Amino acid sequence: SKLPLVTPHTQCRLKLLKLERIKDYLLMEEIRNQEQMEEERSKVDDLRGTPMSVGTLEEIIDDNHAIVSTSVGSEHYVSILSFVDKDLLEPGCSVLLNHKVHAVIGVLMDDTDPLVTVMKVEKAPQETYADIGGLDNQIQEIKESVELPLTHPEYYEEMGIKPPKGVILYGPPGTGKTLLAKAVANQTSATFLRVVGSELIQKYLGDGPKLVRELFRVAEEHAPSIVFIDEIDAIGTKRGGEREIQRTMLELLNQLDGFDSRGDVKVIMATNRIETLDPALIRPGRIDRKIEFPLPDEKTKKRIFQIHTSRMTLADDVTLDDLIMAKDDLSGADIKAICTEAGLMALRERRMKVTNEDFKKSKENVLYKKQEGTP
Amino acid sequence: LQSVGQIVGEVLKQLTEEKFIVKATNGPRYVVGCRRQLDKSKLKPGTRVALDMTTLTIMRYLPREVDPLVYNMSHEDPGNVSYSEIGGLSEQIRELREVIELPLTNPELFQRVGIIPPKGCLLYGPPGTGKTLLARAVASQLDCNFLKVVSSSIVDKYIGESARLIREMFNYARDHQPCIIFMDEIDAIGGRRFSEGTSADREIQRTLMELLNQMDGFDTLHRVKMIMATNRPDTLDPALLRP
Amino acid sequence: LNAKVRLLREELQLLQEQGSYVGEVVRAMDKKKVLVKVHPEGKFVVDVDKNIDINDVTPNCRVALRNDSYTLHKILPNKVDPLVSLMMVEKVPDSTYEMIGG
Amino acid sequence: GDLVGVNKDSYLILETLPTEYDSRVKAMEVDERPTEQYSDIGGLDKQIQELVEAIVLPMNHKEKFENLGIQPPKGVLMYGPPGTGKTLLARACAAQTKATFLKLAGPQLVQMFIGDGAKLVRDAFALAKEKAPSIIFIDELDAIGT
Amino acid sequence: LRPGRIDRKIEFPPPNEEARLDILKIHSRKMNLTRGINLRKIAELMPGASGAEVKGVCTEAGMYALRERRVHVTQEDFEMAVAKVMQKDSEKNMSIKKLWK
Amino acid sequence: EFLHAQEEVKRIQSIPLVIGQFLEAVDQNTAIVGSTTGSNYYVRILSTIDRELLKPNASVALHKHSNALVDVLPPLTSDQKPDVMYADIGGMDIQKQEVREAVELPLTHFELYKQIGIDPPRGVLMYGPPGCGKTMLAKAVAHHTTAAFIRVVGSEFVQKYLGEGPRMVRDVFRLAKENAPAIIFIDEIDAIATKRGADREVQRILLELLNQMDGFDQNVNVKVIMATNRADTLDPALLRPGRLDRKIEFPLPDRRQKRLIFSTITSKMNLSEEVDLEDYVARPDKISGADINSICQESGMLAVRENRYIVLAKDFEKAYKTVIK
Amino acid sequence: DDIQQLLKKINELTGIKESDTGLAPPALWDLAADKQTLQSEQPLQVARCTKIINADSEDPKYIINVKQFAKFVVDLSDQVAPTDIEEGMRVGVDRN
Ligand SMILES: Nc1ncnc2c1ncn2[C@@H]1O[C@H](COP(=O)(O)OP(=O)(O)OP(=O)(O)O)[C@@H](O)[C@H]1O
Ligand SMILES: Nc1ncnc2c1ncn2[C@@H]1O[C@H](COP(=O)(O)OP(=O)(O)OP(=O)(O)O)[C@@H](O)[C@H]1O
Ligand SMILES: Nc1ncnc2c1ncn2[C@@H]1O[C@H](COP(=O)(O)OP(=O)(O)O)[C@@H](O)[C@H]1O
Ligand SMILES: Nc1ncnc2c1ncn2[C@@H]1O[C@H](COP(=O)(O)OP(=O)(O)O)[C@@H](O)[C@H]1O
Ligand SMILES: [Mg+2]
Ligand SMILES: [Mg+2]
Repeated sequence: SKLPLVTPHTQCRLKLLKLERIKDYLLMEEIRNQEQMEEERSKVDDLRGTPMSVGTLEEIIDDNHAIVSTSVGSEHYVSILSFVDKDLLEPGCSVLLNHKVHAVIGVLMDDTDPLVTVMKVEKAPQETYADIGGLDNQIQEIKESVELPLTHPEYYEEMGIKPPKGVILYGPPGTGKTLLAKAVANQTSATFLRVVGSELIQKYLGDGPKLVRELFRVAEEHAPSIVFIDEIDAIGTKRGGEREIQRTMLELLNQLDGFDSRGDVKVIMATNRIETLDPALIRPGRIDRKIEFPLPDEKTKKRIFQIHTSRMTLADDVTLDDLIMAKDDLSGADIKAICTEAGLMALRERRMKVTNEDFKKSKENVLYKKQEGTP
Repeated sequence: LQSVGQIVGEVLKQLTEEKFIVKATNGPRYVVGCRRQLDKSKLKPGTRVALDMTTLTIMRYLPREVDPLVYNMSHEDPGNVSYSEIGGLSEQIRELREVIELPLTNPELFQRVGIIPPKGCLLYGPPGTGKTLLARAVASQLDCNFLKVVSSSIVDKYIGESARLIREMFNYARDHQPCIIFMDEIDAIGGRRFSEGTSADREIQRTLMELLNQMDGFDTLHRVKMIMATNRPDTLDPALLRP
Repeated sequence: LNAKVRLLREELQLLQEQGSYVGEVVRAMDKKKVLVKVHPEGKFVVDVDKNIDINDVTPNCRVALRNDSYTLHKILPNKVDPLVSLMMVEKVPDSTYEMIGG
Repeated sequence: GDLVGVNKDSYLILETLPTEYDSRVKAMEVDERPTEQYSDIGGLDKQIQELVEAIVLPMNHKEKFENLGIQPPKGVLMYGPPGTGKTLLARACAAQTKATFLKLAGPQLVQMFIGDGAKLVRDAFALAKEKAPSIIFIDELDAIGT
Repeated sequence: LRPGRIDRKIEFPPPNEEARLDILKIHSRKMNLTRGINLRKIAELMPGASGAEVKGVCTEAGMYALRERRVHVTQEDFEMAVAKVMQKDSEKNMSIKKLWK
Repeated sequence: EFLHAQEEVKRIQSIPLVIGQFLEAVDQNTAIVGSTTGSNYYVRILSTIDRELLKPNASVALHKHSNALVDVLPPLTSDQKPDVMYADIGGMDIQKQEVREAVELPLTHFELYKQIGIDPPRGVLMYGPPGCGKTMLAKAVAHHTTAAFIRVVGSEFVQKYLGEGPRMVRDVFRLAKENAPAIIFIDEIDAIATKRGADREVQRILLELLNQMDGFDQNVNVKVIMATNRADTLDPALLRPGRLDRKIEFPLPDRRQKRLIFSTITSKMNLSEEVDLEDYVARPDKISGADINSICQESGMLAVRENRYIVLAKDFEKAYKTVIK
Repeated sequence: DDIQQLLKKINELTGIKESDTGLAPPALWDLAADKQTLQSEQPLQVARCTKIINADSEDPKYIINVKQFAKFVVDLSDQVAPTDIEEGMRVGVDRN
């Protein structure tokens, strides 16, 4: 759970009003009053006499009998009591046992699989459409294939379409490709799964494709979910590494479609080098949509500072339009440095408020970081 | 029938003439006391003793260690193979008896020569030239303790069990001097040490270094003359092939 | 003298109680039931005794049980946790700014 | 190294037991005894006669060899492009011999454990010994024959 | 050196004359001294030497105390405790001129 | 009555106790112990035990049934001497002097490093490709040193028992700690120190090894000798110069270094008067110290081959060519 | 900062959120039959059969392997026929 967000970040008594309202509600919530003013528990908890043990179950022989193994490794054919959720018990789960006769006495909160625990990324609440500057064509297109199918399948249900199963995002680095997809996760309710293509390339023979199975398995139990494959080009381009990468690629194409069903999860991929990946990725039957991310133009850039300069204290001499004219020289990620370097720059000026000169001494340092060649 | 078995374990350091320390084999370490009659001198650090399962008191020291694997690898029967049954290897056959037979039969000879005897020497050649046959002949004719090794079977899955097996077979050879160890297909574990690998590489190189410490030095094997053969001497680690 | 002998008698009486294991928690499941991890064996869901306020049991608290019915006993000092912590992790480095000059 | 059954509390030995080898090795032996006759193999009379006189004659006669004094051949390798019928000849040889037949493929012996495959090989040979007149069939030997 | 990754270019120059002297003084607390060890004059004998090497000259002065098996830490000691340190910071560098040229 | 109570208190710590390792204490009357059975227990401690004897690696005896901790257990190479002296070493005098300063100097000249001041290294490692006399020099030190040498190999540390192998490391370092001047030799550190379930357990023994090395600062005179041929492996954590500063590389013997090795070994031999050792010290073949022995041993066998006593010149090159390539 | 610390207060005073997994809905379960099968039924143990002895063919004896636990020579309960058991067979056994 989380609190709502105050509307204006600017220092003002409106924010004071909002924060004191949330304070008032939190004070009404402040438990003390209620803390001041049987058969179900008594019987079954007697049946599960303490202490309890946790065991791994992989069998269901009857609707009241199964094989259960404990941590030491021994296996036991034990009976299931009535109060155990039958649907909850599935092979590989952890099950509570009676300490005397090892009878199955309930399912447990599954808490394991650390790698996918990292993989179910946070809700990405820090990213929002309000934080994206003027990617209008991308938004509507990504709304067509990702957000809308996960929000109102009614159009697809009525009209008879099968909604697109995959989208690939291409553009120069820093254009905001990852930020958009993360914002979609925030915009929708679907859980977010992010993975960078370089990571799934694994040393051992078969784990690489196994992780691909491991991911799309993870997406399925979450039901509405997003799988974000960042910088896909590492595993998709052209052609003992050679064979495994091909094997890994084919695993995607089998989980991006292939046999069986795919449920509801949508797949979003990102890369900088669309002109390099395998035609199978460009395959307009395998991947239905390819979204373009151009370098920000004049109007898009102005929004970017408006997004990024919203938080510092500014002077009246700042001329954002002048910093825009030159070209689409720098992406938004570069412009984040433009704000960040300036914020540091104005800080070095011993002033807590930034001026236009700080942005000029912000723009140049960003530029020298570029390379040299063809003189 | 009315009798009962006794737990087995290896006496560690000695505290008082009535307090001892035994690791009960693969069990814990138990402070225990000698019963009444055992000659305390015999209860050396490391000797093998049996304990009452009730009071844990030591009641008999035993012949040193265990492992019928070594028993099988000793009582392997190669059959009667005279050196004449091998043909066309007179130089090599004569050579082997100079490093396998003369030192243990007549050690006093090299005292006057001064040169200490070599302990191990390796047979290498293409398949089908009689290496294993020569080893069988040596085992059949010579009158001494002979160990026959398949380098594969001395490699077990249990963690750190293969190095232990090498240690116990060397201990058996030392306790049963003079002894001959024959390790056929030594390249099975003698392969060059990988810089990285699975548990396979880890434990195989571990066993290799165990065997190395066993034969290399600090222990200066007394009558532990050793023979190995391989079809692929190249893959052998240079540590072994060291003279 | 009587205090000494009474103390010895209490010590003897206490010596009969068993070792009560050692356990560690990753979740306070219920206000009575507290899941624990013992060493070795496996995971267990255990009720707390009358003492020890349930708010005090935190993840990785390194608690002690009782010997039978497992049962929770007390909290104990925290672990040392020396995993890695040699080549990667350093707790309190010994270098300060005054040990550098030039 | 023998196997005995002892008292579960006093550990006194009261049994003598068959060794047992492994689940894989017990699954390795042939009990169905397939029924392909040499007539169903066609065009290989040279090869069928070769394998038969190599294997079955020591099984049946064993007196021709001792009369001549030769050691009978002990290893027969069948090779050729797939579809030539090597597996069929092995099946027929199992069909007609009446001897203890052990069939297995190369991948059945690899395993992941450190010594496991060596144990299977050794224990299968031990079972072939304990059954006395026995034949072992390796199919796709190149799996471990690499 | 890109946005969001790194923000500056701290440089480590070779220690200066007085700077190398301070390095010596850092490890000089433990070491004893004669009736007049002038570290200033010792400092200037290694132009362009790195920092750990200035520790090294103190380090190589270490087993020179074992060269006499008693409290040495002498002014002369560092003069040859310089000598064996610099060559490791050297040798092929002489050829390197005749090599790269 | 008080005498009777003390008699019973003696009775409770009788012979059949079980050994464990004392972890940190909890209160005046209780403590945490790790049993040799593998598990750990929350245990009340007998008052008669001197608490100052209790240390977080102490070997402590537990009650067989109640696991009650009542005892402190008083925690090598005596007759198994390597039987070799420095003179019979193949003239690695540069290595001899360095190791002399490395290990022998800290014992016989321990008090020097306060007036001397500078702190020498705390443990050594050697690369010494096979046949470079590492074990002799290690053996030579053992026969010569007044310390209490204890020999280990990396292979002994890895056991079948889970959680017992790493514990064995402590006994190595505990025993040396008790024998204040002792020296530890862990040749074949190849095995355990490989670069980082069953995989974890082996590295746990290395992890326990790494902790014990760090505890040997000043006021602990023990020094650790680690030998390994490959040595391009081994985790950099153990390679850390902060704890294994001094290292000794043994190269293949060169002229002079070669000539000492023939002269040393042949000194025990007989040889004829016309023996030309100078040709072999001049031959370009890069024979290591082990080969020199083999080159010399084979001369005796060739002499004993023909029933002859003295080795003549013809013997050596027959042997010389027979070994090497 | 007061908002933050007061939220931490509320979370503490509310108590630990019950990580109780839960059971089936109450209307379906318990019954005296649960306690009945708990007190009556045998906690059988899983094992792997091996190499039926069949020395006398009357009580043929069976060697089983309680995997991770032990190996044993056992008989059958009188309910199960010997013809119902083959080699290996993954057979479960009683605990006593
Ligand atoms: N010189 C020889 N004299 C007599 N028989 C020989 C000779 N060389 C080979 N043989 C015959 O060939 C076989 C010798 O091979 P053996 O089993 O001894 O091992 P190998 O081929 O040298 O190698 P390995 O067993 O290590 O693969 C025997 O059957 C033996 O009869
Ligand atoms: N000479 C033959 N006579 C009769 N059938 C044959 C013959 N050769 C091949 N076959 C047919 O081949 C089929 C299966 O091929 P088989 O496995 O025996 O051959 P193969 O070349 O040894 O193949 P593989 O090595 O892949 O097992 C059988 O069903 C059989 O009918
Ligand atoms: N159009 C945009 N609107 C808002 N932020 C942007 C935009 N373009 C770039 N950014 C900034 O760049 C970052 C996103 O970088 P992105 O292009 O997603 O990385 P990648 O190139 O690895 O996909 C965000 O932190 C954001 O602040
Ligand atoms: N200088 C030498 N003089 C005589 N023998 C040597 C010499 N150097 C090596 N050796 C031979 O090698 C052994 C010395 O140990 P070494 O084999 O070098 O250990 P490792 O090879 O395990 O590092 C001795 O047994 C000896 O036979
Ligand atoms: Mg052979
Ligand atoms: Mg086939």
